[PDB]
Amino acid sequence: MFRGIVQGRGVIRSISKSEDSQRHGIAFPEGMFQLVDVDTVMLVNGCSNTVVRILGDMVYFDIDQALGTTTFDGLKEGDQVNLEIHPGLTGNIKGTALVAAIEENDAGFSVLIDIPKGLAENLTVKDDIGIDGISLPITDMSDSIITLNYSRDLLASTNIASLAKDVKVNVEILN
Ligand SMILES: Cc1cc2nc3c(=O)[nH]c(=O)nc-3n(C[C@H](O)[C@H](O)[C@H](O)CO)c2cc1C
Repeated sequence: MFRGIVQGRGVIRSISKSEDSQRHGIAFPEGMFQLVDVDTVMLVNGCSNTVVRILGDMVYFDIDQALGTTTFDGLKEGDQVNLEIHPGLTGNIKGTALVAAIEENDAGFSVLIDIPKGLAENLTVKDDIGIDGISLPITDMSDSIITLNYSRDLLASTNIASLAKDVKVNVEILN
């Protein structure tokens, strides 16, 4: 099982799209490409993907089975991704959700996400949830909008700098 603790972030460098899937070539951060190889199953934005090819710090994943309930087909070259290598999150993304709002501040970012009933209707505060590979506790909830707090230090190792109103994220429902 995964911790939902992002070890570092990669940058999508290449994306070859074909009729069935898309081959994403992700440039990994120093130290992470040495910990994986072909057949390695890891978490990219919290989604279980299998390394299909690797050369230096360029890691490739064929993204297909996940294309329909994930955010991958909407990412482009240059985008940052959260990365986690195995040793809680299973890596099976339930679906996609949008950032309803986001309030930055000294401490960190209070991000509001509108969770559709299609993903889960039985959410309670204090529960954990995975957003793009980051496991966080639901600090607050009102109907379908949940509130999660992001520590500012995350900007150094995660993709969170891309969160804005209406930005789509991978959601994994826990427990
Ligand atoms: C071991 C394992 C490997 C997987 N590899 C891929 C993959 O290479 N490409 C993909 O699109 N989906 C893959 N999936 C499915 C995806 O990670 C995710 O769980 C769901 O597709 C989200 O709807 C994999 C799932 C597991 C359990």
